[PDB]
Amino acid sequence: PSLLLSKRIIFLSSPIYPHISEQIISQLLYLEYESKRKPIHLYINSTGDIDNNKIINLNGITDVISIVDVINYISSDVYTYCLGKAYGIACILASSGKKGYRFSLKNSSFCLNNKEIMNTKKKVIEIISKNTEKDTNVISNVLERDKYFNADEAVDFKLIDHILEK
Amino acid sequence: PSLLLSKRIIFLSSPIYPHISEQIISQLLYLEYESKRKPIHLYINSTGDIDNNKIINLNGITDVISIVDVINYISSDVYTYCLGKAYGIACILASSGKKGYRFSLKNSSFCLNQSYSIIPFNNIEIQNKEIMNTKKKVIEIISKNTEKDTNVISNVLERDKYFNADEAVDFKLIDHILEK
Amino acid sequence: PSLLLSKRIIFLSSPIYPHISEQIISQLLYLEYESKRKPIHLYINSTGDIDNNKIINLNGITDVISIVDVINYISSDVYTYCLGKAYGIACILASSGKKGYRFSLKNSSFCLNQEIQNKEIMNTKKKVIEIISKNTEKDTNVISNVLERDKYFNADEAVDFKLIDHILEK
Amino acid sequence: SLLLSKRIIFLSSPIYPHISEQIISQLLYLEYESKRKPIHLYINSTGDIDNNKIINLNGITDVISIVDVINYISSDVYTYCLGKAYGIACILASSGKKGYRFSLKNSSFCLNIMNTKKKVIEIISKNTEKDTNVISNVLERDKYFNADEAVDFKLIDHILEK
Amino acid sequence: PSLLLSKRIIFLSSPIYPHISEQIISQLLYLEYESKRKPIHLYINSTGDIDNNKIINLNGITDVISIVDVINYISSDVYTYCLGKAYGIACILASSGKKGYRFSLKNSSFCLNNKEIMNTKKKVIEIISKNTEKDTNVISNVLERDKYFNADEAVDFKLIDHILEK
Amino acid sequence: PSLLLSKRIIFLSSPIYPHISEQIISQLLYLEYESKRKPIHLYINSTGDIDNNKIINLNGITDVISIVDVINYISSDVYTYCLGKAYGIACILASSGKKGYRFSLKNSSFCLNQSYSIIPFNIEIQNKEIMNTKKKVIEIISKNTEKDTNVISNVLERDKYFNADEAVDFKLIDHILEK
Amino acid sequence: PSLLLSKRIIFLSSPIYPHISEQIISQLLYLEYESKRKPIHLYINSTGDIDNNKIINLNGITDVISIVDVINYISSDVYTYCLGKAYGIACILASSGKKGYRFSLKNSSFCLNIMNTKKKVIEIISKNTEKDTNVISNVLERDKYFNADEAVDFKLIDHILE
Repeated sequence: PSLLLSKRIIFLSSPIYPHISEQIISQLLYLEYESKRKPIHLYINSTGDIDNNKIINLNGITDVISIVDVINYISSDVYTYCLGKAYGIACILASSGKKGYRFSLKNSSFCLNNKEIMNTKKKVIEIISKNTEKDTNVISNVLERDKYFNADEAVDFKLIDHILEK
Repeated sequence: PSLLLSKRIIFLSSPIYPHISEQIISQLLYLEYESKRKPIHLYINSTGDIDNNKIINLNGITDVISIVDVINYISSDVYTYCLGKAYGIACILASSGKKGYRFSLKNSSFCLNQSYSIIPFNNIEIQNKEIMNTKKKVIEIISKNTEKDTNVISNVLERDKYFNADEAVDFKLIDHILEK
Repeated sequence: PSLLLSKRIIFLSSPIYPHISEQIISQLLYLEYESKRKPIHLYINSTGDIDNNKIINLNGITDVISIVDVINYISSDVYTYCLGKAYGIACILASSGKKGYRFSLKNSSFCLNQEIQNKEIMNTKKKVIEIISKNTEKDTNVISNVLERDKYFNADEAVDFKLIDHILEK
Repeated sequence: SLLLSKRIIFLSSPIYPHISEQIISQLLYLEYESKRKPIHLYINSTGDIDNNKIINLNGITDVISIVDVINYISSDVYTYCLGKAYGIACILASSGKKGYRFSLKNSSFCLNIMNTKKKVIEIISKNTEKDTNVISNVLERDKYFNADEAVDFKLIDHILEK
Repeated sequence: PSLLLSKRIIFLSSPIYPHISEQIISQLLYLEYESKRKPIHLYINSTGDIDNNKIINLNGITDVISIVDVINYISSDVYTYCLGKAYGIACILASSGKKGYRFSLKNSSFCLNNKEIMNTKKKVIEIISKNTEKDTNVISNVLERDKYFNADEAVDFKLIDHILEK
Repeated sequence: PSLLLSKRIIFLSSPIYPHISEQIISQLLYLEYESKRKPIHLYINSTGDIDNNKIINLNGITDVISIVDVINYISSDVYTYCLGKAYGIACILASSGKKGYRFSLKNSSFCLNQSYSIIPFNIEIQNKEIMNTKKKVIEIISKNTEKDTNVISNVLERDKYFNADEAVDFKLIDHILEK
Repeated sequence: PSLLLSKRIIFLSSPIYPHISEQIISQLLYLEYESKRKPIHLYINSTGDIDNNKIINLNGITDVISIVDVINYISSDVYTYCLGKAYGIACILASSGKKGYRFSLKNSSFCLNIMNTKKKVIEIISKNTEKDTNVISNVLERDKYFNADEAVDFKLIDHILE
């Protein structure tokens, strides 16, 4: 029953390792069953599925997809706050928060990075599209190149809604 | 006394290792004795008895069978929710929830069947007799669950078959897909 | 003070290792002292004193005997429920529950197994026959015969032999 | 712990060095909690040997300390033998309040420097209401009792059923 | 739920290792959600990202920056107290406390030490500037040389506000 | 905050290892600050600084001395009860309880040891520390047993063992406990 | 939230290792925030930064200095009690308690043993013992041991407890 949980806070402070998806989902389910429409605050500082240029989760995509799915299943709105970084699947995750409720701090940085590969790669494009309110085509183009955003850049691209200053 | 339990939630987030069956059953028995007809919510994201192409439970079938049997024994209805995946014995498990109460999310994936029944050169051999008995009980469970004849099921199991949510709903492994 | 205990449930999910008898007895004593006449629910899925063909308890018989003795000493009735298996001493244990209160699920399986260091070793093999007899309401002779061969039961078989009373369904 | 709350002490193991400390601490605690309320000491133990190996070199002196405290406190101690009381465990079982020493049907019992060997004879004697001589004789040979045998020898008072 | 936390105290007694930023942030978030405008007391004795002349955090700068950002995000005022030392990123941290509420003891000591490395080095200059009320130029000049302060020196430079006594 | 502590009981069941002095003192301080004049019950069954004939504390003397000092500092009276044994420093400790309140059971045994200091491998002029130490221990036993420093230093030349009654006559103990 | 802490007691029973300073300070801060002007009791038995002739803290001086600084910062008075020994930085620490409230037991022993730092330590001892910086720097040239009474005359301590 940890502390932050009591405040309806979930803080992802690490790369998303295999066991992380399990934890985040358990916490969402728990919070949802505790109070039905109370908001949940998901704080994110993460490099996604890579750490020091090494892939630390081979399931990263499918894992993040599970999270967003649950995020969409529950009645409680999830707000997101990017503290340091949201890269790769962390960025996908950050942008899946309730529209209008996706936040970042001033200095935050963002990045976007056999019918299994196919079905999966399609679902992620589809998620980013709905999130950023763009066509599937323009997104699949953006993904061809590694693209980094700063807070303001991210707000224009519609990954984020507001910047929290002072 | 964990959290999720207080809410009558059981969340299977891993492959089903030997110790997992014991946990799930303990939790079902506990919940049943706590409140007699209150529903129980079983959330499932699992690859069954395999992890990274390695069998992590040699008892997987008989284990899952034990769970379903208790699920059928208790008075509390068990609802099931597939969150990422239910493969192999996890699929059998997901589909054993109360009919009309078996759920999945949009992107969930399902898969049938099995395994290696692997018999090491330690050995009994009454053994392997229980495997005929066992392979029959699982067909029988899937049949009752999906409302199909034992024959058509034994055919479906000859080939590894993957479902998406909608596919799984037509095959009658699942009842509803959850949205907001 | 675990959970299931709070509900008067004892769940034996393993082979019966040396430390298991101690646990089950402590729990029985505890529950008895907590509420005198309230029933106790003993759930059993176990292969007894063997695991993967290896004997994991050299004391298994005497140990189970101690359990049943306490089971008979306390005022609280003990109900038994077999969930996967009761083999060997686990079967002896399952059948020692209150008559009419010994339960099994549909797919459960049961099995019964075969100086002064003699005059009392003999003493043990006799007590076990005597227990099965009282449990299954059969004569000491018929039982000692049944024990000459490894005999497996399914639920219904076990009910006829009077190891069990009822089979549970919804 | 649990069992303590009920004034139960359960010795389920051989008596290792650290066991004497525990039993005494629990007796003291229970005595200070409620002065004349009974204490229930359940015993299933092989004493100072485990799988034919001596696991306590202090076993005798240790058990003696226990009985001494048992005699010091005002709370009566009842004893219940559940599987076995062998060696020092038997000495221990028999030191419970007379009329309050119990055993189950299938329980088994066994009896196994100069100043010390004398105190142990003296304890068994007082317990079983026998002369120091007849006891020192009984100790020359390893002697095993069943419940009924133990009741006649006056190590135990009653056998529990119901 | 530790002790000092109950008193709204956060005590950084070590170099700032990778896991330290996570802890400090978690604690700020927690305290903020517990009582909105109640002050938070951040005690600092630290050598920053170096320990025995070895860098113990390769992320030290970006990490401290995350901290100050949250410090600026939350409504609760953070007071700072330097107890032995604030060096490097610890000094940057100490000085980011609410103006007028930045404290030190008598014998305390202070020290200041592509699109990425450049962007970062700029944000750190920008933070010190705002903190010490000086122009970006004069700060970048001070940073060319390792400069040590004692309490009084630090108060004049406007890293600190008051020196504590009895 | 363990159990026995709640009852103002301190039970030394072992040889006195280095960490034991710290525990006993902590407990005395705690009990003293909890209730100012309420008695404290110190139960002792111990072989002192030796176990199996091996010295398990090189600081044993100075350690026990620290305890007795605190025992004399606090306002709460300390009663002592010897259960099995008090040997060496444990005997010194048992006898330091409040006069009239030092107890033993019938079968308890006591011993005083030709006290000693132990030397390392590897400083210097700790002579002031050792001669000084052997003297403080004689001084404590004397005050406790109401005897002159001379007669005590003699008794210490030979290992002497007492039974309960012997210990009561020597004035190490006050009373023997019975039913 | 340990026990002694509940009674506003801090007990330093060891050499002062690197992690010790952190603990003592945390405890002071905690006690200060708990009750503002209630006294704090710091019991000291310690050899300072050396153990068995080996330096166990390379930061010992600066560490103790931090402690005394906090001791002077907080409103709660700190009393000190030397049980066995205060050597080196432990002695500096013992003497920093509130004047009139620095205590020792009968048998306690005391001992006193980069440019900026060595100066601050002289300055602290001076204020504590009410002596001039010069006479102190002289005393430090030689290792000097005190007994309780000696320490009271030198004004490291106020009273001896009996």
